[PDB]
Amino acid sequence: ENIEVHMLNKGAEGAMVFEPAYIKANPGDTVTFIPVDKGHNVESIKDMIPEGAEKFKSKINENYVLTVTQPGAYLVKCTPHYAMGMIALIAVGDSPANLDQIVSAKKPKIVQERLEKVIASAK
Ligand SMILES: [Zn+2]
Repeated sequence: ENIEVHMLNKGAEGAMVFEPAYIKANPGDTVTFIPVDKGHNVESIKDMIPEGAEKFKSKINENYVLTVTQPGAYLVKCTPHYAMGMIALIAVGDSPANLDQIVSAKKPKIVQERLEKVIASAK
């Protein structure tokens, strides 16, 4: 099953956002990132995707279809806007085993606030 995510200059959480910023998925699902506004892409954050998952980085302004297979948590960023908090969390399966690690990892303050928000909303 496919989940669509919009890449935006501005949205509900402020500037430089993925909508949704939390994607709940199962193995074999696709997540389709749509460049509604220009200037955006999607890239896996290093040491913030599951064991066995392949890193990725899409082309700026490209419609990108990510297939997620490995269970666990994936923190993805918009490469230019990571420092402005432009991130999404993908959770594949229940109780993603690497979520607490990702939460504890070094990352921009604004990214952290946004990440904690979607985790709390998902509970
Ligand atoms: Zn961006």
